[PDB]
Amino acid sequence: ATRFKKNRKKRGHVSAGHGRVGKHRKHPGGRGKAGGLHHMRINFDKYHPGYFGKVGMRHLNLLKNRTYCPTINVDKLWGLLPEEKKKEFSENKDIAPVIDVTRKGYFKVLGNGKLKHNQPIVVKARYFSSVAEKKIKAVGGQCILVA
Amino acid sequence: LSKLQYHMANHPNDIAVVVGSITDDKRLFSLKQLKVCALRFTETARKRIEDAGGECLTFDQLALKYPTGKKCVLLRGPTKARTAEKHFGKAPGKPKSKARPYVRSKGRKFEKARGRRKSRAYKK
Amino acid sequence: GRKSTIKPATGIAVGFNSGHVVTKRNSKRKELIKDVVREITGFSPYEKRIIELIKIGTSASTKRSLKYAKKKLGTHKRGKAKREEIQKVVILQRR
Amino acid sequence: GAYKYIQEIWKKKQSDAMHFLLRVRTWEYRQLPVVHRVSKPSRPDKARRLGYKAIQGFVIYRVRVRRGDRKKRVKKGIVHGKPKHQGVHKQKSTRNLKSVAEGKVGKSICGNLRVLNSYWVGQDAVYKYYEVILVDPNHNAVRNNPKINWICNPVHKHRELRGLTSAGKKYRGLRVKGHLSAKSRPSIRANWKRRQLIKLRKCR
Amino acid sequence: AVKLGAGYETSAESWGTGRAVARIPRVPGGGTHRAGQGAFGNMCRGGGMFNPTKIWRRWGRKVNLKEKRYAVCSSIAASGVTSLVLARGHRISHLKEVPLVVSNDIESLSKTKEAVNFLVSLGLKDEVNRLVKSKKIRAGKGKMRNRKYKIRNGPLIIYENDNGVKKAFRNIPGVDLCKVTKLNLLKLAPGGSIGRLCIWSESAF
Amino acid sequence: VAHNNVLPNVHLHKWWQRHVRVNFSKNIKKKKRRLLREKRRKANGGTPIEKLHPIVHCPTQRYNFRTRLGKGFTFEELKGAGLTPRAAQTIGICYDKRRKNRSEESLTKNVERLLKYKNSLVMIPLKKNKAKKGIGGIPADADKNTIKEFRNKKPLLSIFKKEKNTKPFYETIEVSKIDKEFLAYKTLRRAKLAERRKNRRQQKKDIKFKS
RNA sequence: UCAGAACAAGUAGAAAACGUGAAAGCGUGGCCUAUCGAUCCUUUAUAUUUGCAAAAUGACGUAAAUUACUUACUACUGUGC
RNA sequence: ACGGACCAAGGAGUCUAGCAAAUGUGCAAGUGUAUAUGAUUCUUUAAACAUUUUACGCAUAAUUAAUG
RNA sequence: UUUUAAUUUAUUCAUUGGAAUUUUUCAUGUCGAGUCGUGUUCUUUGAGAUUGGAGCACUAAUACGUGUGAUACAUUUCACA
RNA sequence: GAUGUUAGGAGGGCAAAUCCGCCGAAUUUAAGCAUAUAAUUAAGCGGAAGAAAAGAAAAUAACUAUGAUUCCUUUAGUAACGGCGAGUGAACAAGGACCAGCUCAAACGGUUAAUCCUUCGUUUGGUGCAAACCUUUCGACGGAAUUGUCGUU
Ligand SMILES: [Mg+2]
Ligand SMILES: [Mg+2]
Ligand SMILES: [Mg+2]
Ligand SMILES: [Mg+2]
Ligand SMILES: [Mg+2]
Ligand SMILES: [Mg+2]
Ligand SMILES: [Mg+2]
Ligand SMILES: [Mg+2]
Ligand SMILES: [Mg+2]
Ligand SMILES: [Mg+2]
Ligand SMILES: [Mg+2]
Ligand SMILES: [Mg+2]
Ligand SMILES: [Mg+2]
Ligand SMILES: [Mg+2]
Ligand SMILES: [Mg+2]
Ligand SMILES: [Mg+2]
Ligand SMILES: [Mg+2]
Ligand SMILES: [Mg+2]
Ligand SMILES: [Mg+2]
Ligand SMILES: [Mg+2]
Ligand SMILES: [Mg+2]
Ligand SMILES: [Mg+2]
Ligand SMILES: [Mg+2]
Repeated sequence: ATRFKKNRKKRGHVSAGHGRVGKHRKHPGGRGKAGGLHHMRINFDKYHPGYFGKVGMRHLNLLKNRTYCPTINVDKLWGLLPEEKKKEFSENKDIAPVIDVTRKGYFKVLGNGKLKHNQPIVVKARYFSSVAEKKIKAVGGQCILVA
Repeated sequence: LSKLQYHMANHPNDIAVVVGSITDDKRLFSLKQLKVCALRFTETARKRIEDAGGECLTFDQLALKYPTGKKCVLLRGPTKARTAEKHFGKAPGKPKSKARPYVRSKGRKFEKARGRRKSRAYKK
Repeated sequence: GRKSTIKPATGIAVGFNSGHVVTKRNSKRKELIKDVVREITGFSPYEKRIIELIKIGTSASTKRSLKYAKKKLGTHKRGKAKREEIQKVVILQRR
Repeated sequence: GAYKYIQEIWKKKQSDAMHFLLRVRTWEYRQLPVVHRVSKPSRPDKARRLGYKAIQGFVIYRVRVRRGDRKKRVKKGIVHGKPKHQGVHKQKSTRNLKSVAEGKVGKSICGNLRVLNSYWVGQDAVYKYYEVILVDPNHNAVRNNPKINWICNPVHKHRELRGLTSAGKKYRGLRVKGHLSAKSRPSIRANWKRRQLIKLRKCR
Repeated sequence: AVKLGAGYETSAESWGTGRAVARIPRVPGGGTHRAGQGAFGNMCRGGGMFNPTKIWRRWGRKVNLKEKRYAVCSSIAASGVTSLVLARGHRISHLKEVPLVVSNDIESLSKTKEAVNFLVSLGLKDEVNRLVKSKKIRAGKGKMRNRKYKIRNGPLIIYENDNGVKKAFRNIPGVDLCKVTKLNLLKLAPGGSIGRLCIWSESAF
Repeated sequence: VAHNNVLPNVHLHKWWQRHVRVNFSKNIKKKKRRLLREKRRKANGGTPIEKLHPIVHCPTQRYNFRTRLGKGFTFEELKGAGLTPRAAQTIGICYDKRRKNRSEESLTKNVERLLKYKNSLVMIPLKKNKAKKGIGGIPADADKNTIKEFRNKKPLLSIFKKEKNTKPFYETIEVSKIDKEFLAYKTLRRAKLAERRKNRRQQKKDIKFKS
């Protein structure tokens, strides 16, 4: 709200906070991104390193759909079950959960983190990372490709 | 919660106090019998604690119980793990800085050319 | 990218007929008219030229004809088609 | 069958017989006034394929249009602005010559009528000749007939002047559907406006 | 919002330097008093105001649903607590219980008079009197903009179903009515002050 | 530009003030719409404003799994139902000339839906009393009492909304039924590798077929 | 030099592979202090690295199999960009 | 050096967009109910309430010119 | 007052005409040309060996066709129109 | 083909916020400027309606696939364009509002144009105090039309 704007605090100070010698002029450094690469090079260098120049291949019609793959790490996979069910599973080493990871909105299973030892888990997903697959297997589980 | 558990690992039974919020961790499987004072428990975390047969103490309760903090443990969450903090320090541009530039987005088109690879003048 | 209509799709996201399980479910008058038109109109100058080229007989000549067709009609497909038609016409004439 | 035959004949165009006809016809047209009524379509089949019908209120007008680009209208050749905009002489119009043809008949000469469509007829190097099919929306023969009747509505005044005839549709780029034409559809201008639009939200 | 080109409808331009007059844009021409006058610019009579107000100012604010809910809950709690209610300004000294709950017979009251009587019986006679007193004509220019009277805010009757309450308490000054389902924080905490005096039906409760 | 901030990207170099629409009309507009729909409903005494739509699977690899209401039922599905397109249109059901069926299962589902709809619906006679059987698809016209009874009951709008997900995502499996030897990553990568050549052969196969 | 950015020019190394010397060593140009150049574009090198967006192009390659839309398995797969 | 004869009133860091930091607040591996719907919602009500008996954003993972 | 829902009563007799599905025969038809397209020019586009448009030159194919499948091309699939 | 003060009709001008066509700048930004930008904007010229335009796929996808247009939320400040500088910048999908499909041409019907219109009429009705309206089917006399009307899909 206007009442707690700085300008209201500078009300009777002559220069309105923008300094007496170096005035407040309109667009002194140029307009917008302006002299990046000339008089504002240094700022660009120090805060915006890779800004100028282009790189890599064009990709003329992207379609972000084609390439959509939300990921989850195996660590989080057991979290995807409710507490009580999880407890039950822990109790019965004799029976394992299948987890349709796609149903919960993730396509790739990546392999960050530990899985509970021995507790076997069946994972249904579209993509697995080598390591994630290895983790699952080591635990006595299966990775089942779905589509 | 996981972090709390880790911190409690060596000395059990004594009461972890945390001046902030404690969040739950889906990445934990098992929860030990924890006695924790905090400013806030996210609901799920609280529920988990309850299930563990633990105790969620507020600060007043803690004070009542342990006014000199006997058998307590102050803990902090990860402070400089904040995403804002990743833009601080030496500016990206200064060499050997691991500061994220403020950029619209990620992808080759955005801040990945001159001064980011030996091929386009220089690096960093 | 590619699939096959025979066989169900391998239950995989990527690769050949990758995808889900699901079981798949699948003149004379004109000729006469054309003839009439031919009788009426004959051919157009470019067509005539092409025919002549074809008659010349060799591979080089054929190539030349094709080139001409491309130049006139635009596009290699159309030109090819035209050439084929002309060849057919020539054959017919020869009979 | 007859109409099929004449379609096929007219496809040939550069073939001797057709060529001769075209030569005669264009010559004849060169002589007549720029826009003038004709009693019967010169290409009945083609007219039919568009909108033409032998109902009382339907009329054909033969119209001649100069070929070529239109010099950028400026006092003397000189243009006063930046070099990008400086050229005259290779300035091609957004409208088709067909559109122009229909425009000139529709507008001041036959303001009473409604332009339905137009077809090609002939050309020389100086002129292109079109026949434009028009209709009298007040003739009851047209008012009553439920197919066609539509043109009697007031929303169809001067279709030719709003680029709503086939030629108009062409140069607005509504003939091409798809990804090739995404940027023009409700109208190019309209689309542009939409894209510019800043929607705020009272709540925000 | 000010109309778009307010103060800028003129053709005015500045005469520039060599006339011994400030270089504010001037109205051109002659004959009028307006000729030669300072034209647009915040300083000038007939000028445009500075940053003219625009319809695209942010008028509303999104508030987090959860936050709103929390606020509502807190207001309810406040309404509960006697001291808070008292602070908020109500003459509640003669009411026994401040989570004040009343039988469903209230929801069927047909007549404002009856409602008033009921209120009096409850102990809110004083409150009612205060409400009656405190219709006064506003200070300032509100008077000119259909905000003529200023009225203090009385109890809030919360009801489960309208079989008469809406209509009967309508017309008692400062008395407001809300369905339990659709509680409005604007009514529960007028001027953002906690602890309005709420009268609940038992069903509502 | 100064200091360490995002490089500014504000597309306001055109006369943007000319086309700012502020939506002061939102809630009121919504209310108006609601009113209009109510009016429409009233006009169609008893009958539902809403039209039957088939459930369909969304395209593209990312919405693949989800299901939502398409426009219109496909000739084949109508046929299955035992229904003419025109007739269907006349009732509350949408028809889609351009939609096609690849999946038997999908087709079955939509015909099931159609059947359900048919079962649900009771037809008011065209000219009063005179109860006659329909045309092609449409059911028979019920008598008066039945109609009255139906009216007295609530008009169900459960069918016009899409069927929500079946759920699963957690399912028990016996440990002895797991196949511990099935390299899934290997399968993937191998498949990826082999794609081009399988493509090379499919084309050949196609060519062969074409003669 | 300095923002302790760049380029440039150096100093110190490491991994290769060599030269010289009997060797220890010395050699990443000139005994040392100058002799020089971003983005974009072009250009020609490099590569069991990729792409051209529904696919394919070395190659029906190698095995089987039967005439057919057959089943496996291959680091090497058109021009142009 | 310039401006100021006097007096009264008017008279100049504002508003939006998007980003950031700071701080408050909520909830927290989530968060924001976006359009839109619904209500026994209808002076105020253009707010408030509600969210159907896996929407999208940002975040939760990075990195590569790229197949990945 | 405006209209538009529900509710109330239709029942006899005439016959021209049409419609939908359903069998079973036979028909494999027709499907928009100075138009599409290519070249070239200018414009316009985010459209990139040209997105649309236009001028000019050249000027097609018949559904097994021709047009899209965002890199110019050829040889050919496939999908969609 | 001209010609008619022939009989009957139509257009013209005003108004414009939204709308549709053309036509078309420059200030401005780039700290200069020339391509770019401003902007397919302002002005100019023409044309409609209560909305206009668009619209029933020579569409998108590469899926388990969707299915006219429009609009909103988004995709996305993304793909892309650009003295690759300044800056510009969509589309598909997804979620909604709303949802409506169609008829010419061509094919077919010659044991017959079945069509269509002008003028003149004729006689049942309905509301109105009148004024007017509303419909009802029936012929004539004209023409139009085989260079193609109507039905069938
Ligand atoms: Mg000071
Ligand atoms: Mg000053
Ligand atoms: Mg100075
Ligand atoms: Mg121009
Ligand atoms: Mg004023
Ligand atoms: Mg005052
Ligand atoms: Mg002096
Ligand atoms: Mg001075
Ligand atoms: Mg003085
Ligand atoms: Mg003065
Ligand atoms: Mg903050
Ligand atoms: Mg066609
Ligand atoms: Mg441009
Ligand atoms: Mg595509
Ligand atoms: Mg006019
Ligand atoms: Mg400048
Ligand atoms: Mg300047
Ligand atoms: Mg200058
Ligand atoms: Mg204008
Ligand atoms: Mg329209
Ligand atoms: Mg949009
Ligand atoms: Mg984004
Ligand atoms: Mg632009």
